[PDB]
Amino acid sequence: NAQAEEFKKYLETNGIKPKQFHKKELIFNQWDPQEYCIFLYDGITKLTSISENGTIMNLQYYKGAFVIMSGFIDTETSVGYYNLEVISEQATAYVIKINELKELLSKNLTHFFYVFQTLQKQVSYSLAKFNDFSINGKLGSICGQLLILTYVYGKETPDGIKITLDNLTMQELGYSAVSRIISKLKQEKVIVYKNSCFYVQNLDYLKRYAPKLDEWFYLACPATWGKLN
Amino acid sequence: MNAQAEEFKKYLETNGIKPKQFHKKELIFNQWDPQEYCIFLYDGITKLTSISENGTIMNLQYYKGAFVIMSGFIDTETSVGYYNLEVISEQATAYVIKINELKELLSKNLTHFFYVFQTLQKQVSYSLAKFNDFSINGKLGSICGQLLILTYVYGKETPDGIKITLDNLTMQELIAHSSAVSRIISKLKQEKVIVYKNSCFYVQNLDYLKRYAPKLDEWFYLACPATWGKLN
Ligand SMILES: CC(C)C[C@H](N)C(=O)O
Ligand code: NA
Ligand code: NA
Repeated sequence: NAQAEEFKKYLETNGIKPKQFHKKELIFNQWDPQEYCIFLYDGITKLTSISENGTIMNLQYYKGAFVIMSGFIDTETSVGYYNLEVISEQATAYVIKINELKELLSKNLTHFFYVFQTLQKQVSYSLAKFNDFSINGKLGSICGQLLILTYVYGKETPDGIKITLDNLTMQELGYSAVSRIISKLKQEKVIVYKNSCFYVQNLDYLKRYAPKLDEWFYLACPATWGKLN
Repeated sequence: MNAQAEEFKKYLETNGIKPKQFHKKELIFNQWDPQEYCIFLYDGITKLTSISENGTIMNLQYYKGAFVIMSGFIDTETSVGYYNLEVISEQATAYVIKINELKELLSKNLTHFFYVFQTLQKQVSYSLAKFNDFSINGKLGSICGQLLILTYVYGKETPDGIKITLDNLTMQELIAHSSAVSRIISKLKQEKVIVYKNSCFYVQNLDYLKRYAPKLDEWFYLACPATWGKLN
């Protein structure tokens, strides 16, 4: 994105430098009282919450470029006890103390608005996920996930749309009640695991069962969406 | 009341924006309008709705004033989704600003920029907590969480329990008339978590709602700690 690149320059102009993280690192954690604004520039992360019994809930995935804020901008207090875990081999992020961010955003409105619109993409993202699940249940949820991977990481090959992610990342994304749906799907030539890649062969099936996430992607990432429509 | 929201209302009126009044079943904005708007919902209760190919109304999200609902992206001014905003309280008051103008107004005053920004932050965290509670407890979590936020916002401690100070019409409305949801609500009533008495509804087992909607309880504690404190 051009808006993302301009934001990166703005931060670096103000002496905020990128930090590199490796897989399994927490860019921020649920036990830290200081809250941060993360500009994830490159890599893939997941937002998790861990309960007192140790169970890890995967709430949301983010890939660069995107913005994730762990505290409220006005109060600087937590928005939820969440971690941001790196699941790609490496990730690059700019890590800004929440108070420090208020100062710099105030001197510039173009860059405020890039972060503002990122929140809007998350709200409508979450609502679309809910809408698709209400209509088509878990199949809808899973189709949406496959759909976004095709749009974001898909590559046209004679064998189909190759999901161009390191194999380790594919495992991190979930690849007994879930097991059966992916089985029916390959059983129906929607996906296949060949040449150590991942291929979608009926993209229309995914659109059918994830219509509102497809619309979300059309409305929020039209340029990406257009690659496969 | 809500001090940060009252200042926003004054800031809008200082810039010449008048409030409009709406009545139940009206759409403040709709999914077919090419122009997108910023809604500052000042008073009343609303729901965000969509329509599928076959004409079924889907209830996606509820909002109550004071709050901000934006139908288009602030930068591109294009739709964030094919949504309608339907009034479900008897009446509602909202300020309706075209999206292109909101950008000017927030740029000239950063206190009020932050008020709208943090409304979005509350939406994001609310949805993640709703998702988390559904993941753990399914649809029971979603309903317990909905009743929990109603209790915190409209509840008043009484000897008969926490009275919900909302008209019974509005309160039954709040997939419409889903068989699955009706049975969950009536089970809570059967177990005396929420009861009908003397024309009002009283939550008598607040702990039960908190147990099954733990992440929305934390969300409310983090987002409105003073209101959370009143009933804890
Ligand atoms: C989405 C929620 C944060 C909004 C809330 N229901 C309100 O109107 O206050
Ligand atoms: Na933190
Ligand atoms: Na519209």
